[PDB]
Amino acid sequence: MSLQMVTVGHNIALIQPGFSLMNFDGQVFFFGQKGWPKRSCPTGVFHFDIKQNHLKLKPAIFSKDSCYLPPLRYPATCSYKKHQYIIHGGKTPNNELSDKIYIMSVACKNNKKVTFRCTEKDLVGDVPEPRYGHSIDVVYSRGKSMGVLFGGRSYMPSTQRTTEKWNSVADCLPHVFLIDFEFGCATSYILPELQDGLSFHVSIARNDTVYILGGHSLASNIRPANLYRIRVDLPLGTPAVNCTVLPGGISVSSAILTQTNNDEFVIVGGYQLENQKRMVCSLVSLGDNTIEISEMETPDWTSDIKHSKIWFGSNMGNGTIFLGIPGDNKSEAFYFYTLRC
DNA sequence: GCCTGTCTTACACAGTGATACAGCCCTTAACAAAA
Repeated sequence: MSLQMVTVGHNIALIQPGFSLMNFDGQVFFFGQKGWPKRSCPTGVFHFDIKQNHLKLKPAIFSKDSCYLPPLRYPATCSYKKHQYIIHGGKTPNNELSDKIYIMSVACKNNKKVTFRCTEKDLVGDVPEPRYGHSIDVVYSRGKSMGVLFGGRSYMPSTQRTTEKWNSVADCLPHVFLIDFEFGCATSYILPELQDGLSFHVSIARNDTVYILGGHSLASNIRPANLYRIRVDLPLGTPAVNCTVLPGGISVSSAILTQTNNDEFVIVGGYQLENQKRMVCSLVSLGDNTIEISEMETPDWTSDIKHSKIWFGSNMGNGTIFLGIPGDNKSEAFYFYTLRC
């Protein structure tokens, strides 16, 4: 794992905590810019290309049949296999939470210049309340595909919300949501094993299962060291969901996850306590019914990283993470690194 | 047939202690109006 500093072009201000990166056919893209999109890039979607440790953000265009989704911070994202990206929830530049779900796909790649399709999917049934900091992944069971959504935070319900605490947030009830994108429907499942709310956790999806790692629970103000396996079977039109607690769970919120090889993932970064950062790294190796979490060699962090109180980042896709920390003195607002695996 | 920060001074005015100017109630006698 080699750490490398990155320089940024004129529009560095766009990058903020809560941003996301999506990878299409090796090409990386950036979404969730700070502020509302400007004339320079009306979509809020950017080619995110790092050449010789220099990062350029170049505006990307939408197809004629696209939505223009608002920039979203801490939305739930996953990748769907004809490869597309699912974005659900998040905070908008006006601090509202969206209940909408957007789908990003490549509409046209002409002479290495990508046009995107952003389509909004209506959701009916048990729609999950607007959220941020929650997970969504795709499971495959019995030749059928289903979305699994869990966790996050939201504002108080319209009945109890008051202007003195107008921005107060609470964890959502820990109901797993099965989401059929084909029909646009959502079903909620209460499980006894998920008693507490959880947000900013990590989710790993393999076949018919999603594992839930770390995260932070507001009510207890704990980052629990639990690992949850959630299995989904889809026999015809009657889905079934079952959860199992598995000991050996890491305790981490806001960690970043990257795939280094099939059935092996690396977990880097995050927070172990409010004032402490998780400097260690984990390797997760997947079996068809087993999951293994092993400590790995901690990278050669610089002193700036070691002493930073906050860091934020995203997975670039090619086993490489894009990281960031703030700096004061004279000078830059943010300093960015790329950690390879 | 551009966008959009950064940079640079123009510009007005704030607000200092000093200073110039106007307005203050009188000061001589006498009538006298209200009470």
